Amino acid sequence: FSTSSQLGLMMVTIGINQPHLAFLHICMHAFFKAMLFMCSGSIIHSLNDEQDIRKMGGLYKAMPFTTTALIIGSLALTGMPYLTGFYSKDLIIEAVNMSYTNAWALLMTLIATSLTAAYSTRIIFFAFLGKPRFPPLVLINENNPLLINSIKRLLIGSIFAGFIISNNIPPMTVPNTTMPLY
Amino acid sequence: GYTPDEKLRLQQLRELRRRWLKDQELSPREPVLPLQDGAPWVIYKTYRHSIFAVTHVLIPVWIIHYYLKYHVTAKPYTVVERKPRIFPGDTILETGEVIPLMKEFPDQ
Amino acid sequence: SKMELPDYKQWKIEGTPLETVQEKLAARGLRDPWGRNEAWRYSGGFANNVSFVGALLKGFKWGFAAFVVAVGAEYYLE
Amino acid sequence: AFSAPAAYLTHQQKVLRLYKRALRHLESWCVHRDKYRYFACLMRARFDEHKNEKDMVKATQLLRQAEEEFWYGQHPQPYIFPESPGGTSYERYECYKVPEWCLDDWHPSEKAMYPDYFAKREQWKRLRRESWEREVKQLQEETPPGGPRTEALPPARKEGDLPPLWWHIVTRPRERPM
Amino acid sequence: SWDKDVYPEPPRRTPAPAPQTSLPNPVTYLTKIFDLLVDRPVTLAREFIEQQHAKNRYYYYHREFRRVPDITECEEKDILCMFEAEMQWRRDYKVDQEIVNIIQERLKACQQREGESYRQNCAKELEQFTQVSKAFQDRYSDLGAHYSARKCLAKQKQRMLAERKAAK
Amino acid sequence: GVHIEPRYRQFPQLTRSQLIQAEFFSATMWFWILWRFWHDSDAVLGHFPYPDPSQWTDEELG
Amino acid sequence: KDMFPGPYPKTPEERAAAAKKYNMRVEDYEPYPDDGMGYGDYPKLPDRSQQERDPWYDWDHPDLRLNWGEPIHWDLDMYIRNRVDTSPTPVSWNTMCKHLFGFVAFMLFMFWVGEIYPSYQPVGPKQYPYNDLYLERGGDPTKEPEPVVHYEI
Amino acid sequence: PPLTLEAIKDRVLYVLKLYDKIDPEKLSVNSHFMKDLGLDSLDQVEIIMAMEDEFGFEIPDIDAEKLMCPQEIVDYIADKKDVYE
Amino acid sequence: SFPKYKPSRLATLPATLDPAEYDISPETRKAQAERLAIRSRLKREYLLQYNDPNRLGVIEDPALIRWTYARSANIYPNFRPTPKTSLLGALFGIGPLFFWYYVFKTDRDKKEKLIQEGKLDQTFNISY
Amino acid sequence: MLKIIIPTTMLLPMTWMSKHNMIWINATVHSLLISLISLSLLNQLGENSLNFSLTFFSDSLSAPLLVLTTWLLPLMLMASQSHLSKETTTRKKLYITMLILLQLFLIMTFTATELILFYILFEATLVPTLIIITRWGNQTERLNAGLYFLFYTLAGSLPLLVALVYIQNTTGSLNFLIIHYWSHPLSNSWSNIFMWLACIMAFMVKMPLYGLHLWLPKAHVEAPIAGSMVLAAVLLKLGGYGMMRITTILNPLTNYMAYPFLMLSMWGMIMTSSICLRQTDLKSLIAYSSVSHMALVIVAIMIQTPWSFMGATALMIAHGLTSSMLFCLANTNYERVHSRTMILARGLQTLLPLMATWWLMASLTNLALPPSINLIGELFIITASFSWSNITIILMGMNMMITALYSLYMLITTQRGKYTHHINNIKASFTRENALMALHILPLLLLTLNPKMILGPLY
Amino acid sequence: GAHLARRYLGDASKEPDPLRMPTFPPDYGFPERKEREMVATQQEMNDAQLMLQQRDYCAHYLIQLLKCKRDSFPNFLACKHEQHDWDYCEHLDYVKRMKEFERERRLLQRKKRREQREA
Repeated sequence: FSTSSQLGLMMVTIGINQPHLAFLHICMHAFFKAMLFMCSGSIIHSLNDEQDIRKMGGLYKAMPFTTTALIIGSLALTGMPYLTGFYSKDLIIEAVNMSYTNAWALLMTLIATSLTAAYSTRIIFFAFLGKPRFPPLVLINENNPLLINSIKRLLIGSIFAGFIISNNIPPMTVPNTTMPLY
Repeated sequence: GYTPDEKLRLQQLRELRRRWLKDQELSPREPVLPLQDGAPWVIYKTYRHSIFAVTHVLIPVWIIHYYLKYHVTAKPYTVVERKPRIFPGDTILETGEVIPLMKEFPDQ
Repeated sequence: SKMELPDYKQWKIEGTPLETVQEKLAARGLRDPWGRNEAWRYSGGFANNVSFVGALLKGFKWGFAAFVVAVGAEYYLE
Repeated sequence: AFSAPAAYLTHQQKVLRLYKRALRHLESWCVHRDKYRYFACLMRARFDEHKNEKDMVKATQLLRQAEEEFWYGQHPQPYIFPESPGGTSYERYECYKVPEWCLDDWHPSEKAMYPDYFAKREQWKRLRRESWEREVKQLQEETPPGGPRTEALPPARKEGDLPPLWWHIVTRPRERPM
Repeated sequence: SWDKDVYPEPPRRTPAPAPQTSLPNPVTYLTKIFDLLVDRPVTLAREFIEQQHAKNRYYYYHREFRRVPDITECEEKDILCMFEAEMQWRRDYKVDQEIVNIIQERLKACQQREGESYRQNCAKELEQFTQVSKAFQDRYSDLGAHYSARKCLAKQKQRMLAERKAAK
Repeated sequence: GVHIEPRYRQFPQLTRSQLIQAEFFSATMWFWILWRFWHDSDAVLGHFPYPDPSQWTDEELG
Repeated sequence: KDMFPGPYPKTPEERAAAAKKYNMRVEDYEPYPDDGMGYGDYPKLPDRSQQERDPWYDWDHPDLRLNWGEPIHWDLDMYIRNRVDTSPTPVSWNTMCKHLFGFVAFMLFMFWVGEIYPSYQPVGPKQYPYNDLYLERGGDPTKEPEPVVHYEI
Repeated sequence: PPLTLEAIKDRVLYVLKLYDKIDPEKLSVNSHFMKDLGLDSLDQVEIIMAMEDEFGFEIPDIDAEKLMCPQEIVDYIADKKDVYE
Repeated sequence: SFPKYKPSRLATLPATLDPAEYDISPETRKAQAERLAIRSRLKREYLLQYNDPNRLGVIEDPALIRWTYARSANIYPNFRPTPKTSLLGALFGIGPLFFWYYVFKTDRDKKEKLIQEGKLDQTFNISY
Repeated sequence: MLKIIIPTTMLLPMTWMSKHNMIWINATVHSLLISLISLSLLNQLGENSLNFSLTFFSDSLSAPLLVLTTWLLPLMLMASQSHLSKETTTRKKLYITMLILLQLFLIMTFTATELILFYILFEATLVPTLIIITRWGNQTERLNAGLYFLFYTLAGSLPLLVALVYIQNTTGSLNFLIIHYWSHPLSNSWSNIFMWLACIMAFMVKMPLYGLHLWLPKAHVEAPIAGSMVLAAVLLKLGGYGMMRITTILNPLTNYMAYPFLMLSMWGMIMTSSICLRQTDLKSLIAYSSVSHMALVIVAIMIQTPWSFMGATALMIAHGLTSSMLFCLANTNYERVHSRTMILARGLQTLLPLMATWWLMASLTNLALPPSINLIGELFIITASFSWSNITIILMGMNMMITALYSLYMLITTQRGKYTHHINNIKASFTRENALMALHILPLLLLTLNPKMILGPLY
Repeated sequence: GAHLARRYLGDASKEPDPLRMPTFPPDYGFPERKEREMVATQQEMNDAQLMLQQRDYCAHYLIQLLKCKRDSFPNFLACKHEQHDWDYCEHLDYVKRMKEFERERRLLQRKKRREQREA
């Protein structure tokens, strides 16, 4: 559902007549959303094919690397400054505000960003935080070179790719230089 | 709770099922019918890596460049490249040059 | 390498929220008989977990130290 | 492994099923264990309150009202065990399950690769082929004149007799065949 | 070997390299590596194959069809003259299709080559294709699946009668 | 081959490499955030101004 | 053969024979209404999806949740687990329809309202050089454009 | 996760011993909850739920009601999980 | 008094919320036993053939044969031209054809009118 | 054309005088060689047809169909080997002779230069097909299906014979070249309207048109595998070939008279694709899909535009191959389980893996996954109809969606799910069946690389 | 968003209409206004393949930025000053557009004041 919402945001960017920003958002979403789904796969494998968050808890320390990857991915998805999301989603929102737009569309997009923060908090709180609710036999083992390296590459991409791509790509839209602080 | 017949039947089925499962276990021998490649120590370190590099990238790159030789010359407009951007700078073919007014007020 | 289950006696409701739940139930005259089975979740290394802010601020101490060192490098060098 | 069903569910069995459904849906609503334990003890007290009602009409009305409450209070997305019906992993390995009769069609070269296993399989085939007649006779004898009035099947009465209609249950594909 | 007049290309203006930074340019070294590893072997292979081709050079010729009397000069039910004229008309139909194809290829190459200035700097090619498309549509469009020289003649006659009526 | 033995009701055995790598990457994320914020601040690039003076644009006043 | 479906039963004996043929109780057996639609003798079984049937029971055909010799619903292919599902829902069907359609209608109405009052910034139209890029935007070069002049504020 | 028969028995006895109403000392593989112990029907339901939560597999209600014994639970789990040793 | 569940055709009434599941009579229990008897007999026959070590092939289910026959062959023999059948047949067979004729004919006539009046754009429509 | 015809005729004496062991082998070998000879006809001069003789000519329309028929004969023999094994030598030879006579008649129909000879050969195909269906069918309904097929086709054809004789009397010749070159326009009179109806209706019957398609499901369901293969691949395409040929005579009235058949085909494609969704018999589902695709072809022919004709030719060839392959795939399951009920056999992917891949490829072609020739034909037809009316896209797109749905529903039901427990007769697929499926699939995929071969004369 | 508040909740006539802007002629008020000067030549913009949206009065800074970016590569952090120059020019243009909006607002209020003067 987060992926679907992000696709809707990209379609909004197209509607605002800002296509290249939409492509940039596609590029960054690829990284962080892929990393998030891989982390969910790691949790599922550790907990014997369990995908319900209610039966997952207290995994912050049990799986340090997956927890770090998910924290970084959620921060990027929610637009934490100077991560991959900041270069795409922050510009998308600023352009949406600073343009002729359907009022309800803009209001809905802002509420959608808030709900994105909401569901990232949902996953983190219910799964990694709290006390373990998974079945007794504990098989948590994230110490696989394939898993760690695969998540590592996407973590580095999520952290640094947005800066590199944004700087290198030629400027393709006139920036919204001045705007109200709020 | 179980009827006595149900208990007896289930226990007999348990014995038979466990016997079947143990029978399904493989023996120490799994005869595989028995060297088309005579490379017993193939340098696992690098021979495989260089062979893969050549076969997968080097051969296709050669073939595709040769196909570029074939297709570009054979047919006009097969490959069309966006005209390179020209700023106030020199051009290779004609060695032309220009400057952008520069009357712009410098301070900002 | 056969797995050994821990001693069942070690699990206790004391020192866990299950004890507070039991206190409420006793207040209403009810007793919960499954508290010990659920105790392991609230015991041991699982007992302590970070807050959401704490989870977000993971490595912030070392990251801030690295930021201080790099800023010192940049400012000092020039 | 499923036991044969009965024509009707007794009032006790219906109450037990309601209890299990209510507890599971409460656990779905009460994600954290402590809250679940507290409200589960509450539910057990609720059942105990009318555990001993003498009037069967009153108990039936209570069960009906409790079911209505359950339908209103059911979790929209109740937790389903991963391998249970409706679960994420339900029937995931069905395709990997392969019937035993397929091995008979293996080419002789393929059967050669696993000789001891196929010798044991021949032994099991002999056992089934011998047992079929006695199983049919026993089923005929025990069956009532009108016909079988329940799905339950009798156990082996005498030594040397396998339980009637045992082959498919015993030789059912493994849960995780791979 | 394609004719430049038939397939026009604007003269290439490529800016000269003007580095302003000390850092080595990765593209230059990667391109040199490509030249050495790929381009030189490919060039040698093509040299060998071209030598082999030169060893036995043979020629193929482009057939020339002499013009034959058109349908307008063919009497009614004169199946020989009608057949010759209809075959000529079909050949001309194919040739006009190829002409339209050439102009469209010019159009697409201009769209790609000009870049972000395609709207203004491709106007001449678009005008050429507009003229060619109007001519082709008038001549051959709407004839139908069973297109024939007679039907195209009838369409031309209808157009000419409409033009006379416009003259009034 | 049992690198991490399944523990029945106790915290799973954690190899040191897991913790070290996760800590390093999280600290790298925080360092990058702080470093970029210090070097470049996206807050504003010139306060949104308001042209109050009427003579600046038009002051006919009749 | 008598086992094959036959005409609509009219006499009670025909109804009993049909029930025996379809392996149903006589009371349970109800033919489709005799309206000339071709159903004839076939039983009119309850319109329940195969999903509704108990998963835990050991059905003769597990995937279809069906038993050998059981009367097969006329629309079984429609009611297979892959295809339509009629299982009871947590909320009433009418409430779900009302909520979903109301949400869609309200969303579209609010979009129309937004179109009526479209958000924008307190800025003037963007100004472009050379008569609004008339030549760059494909205008006729020979025909002189109507001059567009932008002055400094 | 071989899940041997002895492991299943040990875990079932673990869950039952952690059950307050059952007194640990008299708990045995053959201790019928209804007769040998004092558990009632709702206690049978609760214990079955505890077992299914411990092993992560759901016991169908028709089968669940008929266990009435720990060894029955162990063997049923073995049958469901195909444990032959 | 929580809001009641309105059953519908695509939302069947839960058995738990079935008003008849709590008013049972002796006859109903007898009927349930008879239904179990039928099922048990059918399952016995099936399992006997299914576990037969000699059987090789499908166990022809008469029910499946009856379903296929009723859904294909028995329809016309048990069809009678009736007011409902005749009217529904007319509507659903010929109705859509005339609707699509109206639509396509009107569109085509408009297009032809525009072409005749020279008021249609086919500047680059050179591939029909 | 005698290079192909004479060897096909010699096939009969070889089959009759061959040893009992060697009938199938000789027939297959020499039929394959004949097919190899037919590939020469694909070389077609763009401007003019290959006028071999007064009697016979070939164009870019007839060539692909001739190649298809010559190819189909060996596949038909391979498929029919299995169920005719018990039959006596004389009956097997008679079956092969019927197939060979059918091939000879179809080739002469496609290459014939005179409409009356085309009519004689096109109607002549009924006799071998009728004999095949009613003598080697396995159901009691084979006779009724044969009666329906024969009488539908004859009731369509005979007014065509009357119209053709009338044309011979008026114009003076029925040779296609002369008719095309002269081809005076028709006038909008009741007599000319009925002449148009007489010319069109026989091919409209041959190409299953909604309301005249009832014979196709019965015949395809009740016929033997070879008969179903010919009916789907070639016999239906005779209607399209004739309609494309015959349309020259009826130039102006076609615009006025097309609307009833155009509407019938356009709505019937949706109706039959929906029918496929709820069919309980695999063969019947395949037949209804054939009906829908032939409705698309009919729309293409009626529109009478070059792109529509190219799409019609491509679709005819692609559908012939795909439908024949689907019928053979269903026949394998029928032989194994001896029933055509879709539900009866399930989860066959686990039991027969490679046949599952054959099914997947056949279904993908059926749903027109690009760059399949099926998609090329359908897309060209769709574009031509869009030019005819932009509103046509709705029905055509809906038909595409329904086709994808029913094709993948067949694939899911037959090849997916848990295996039917009681069925124990499933045995490893023979090399013959896989070879038949591969011979079906590979030419279809290969034809995409060079699609001008199946794009027809207007290309 | 407050200008929208005045435009919609308050009197519409007083507030400028974005599409209609600028209704009042340039000559009104503003006794002398200089033509906006475009440093970049049209041929220069076409040669640089600038996007039509980017072909604005600040195009010269954009051309300089593109050239600096091309020359500096591999280094992609060497054009910060030119980027700031282009951004500042865009900021000035945006401020000018805001001033146009304010001018329209005040002019409309003055027109309403004249209508008030009549009564």
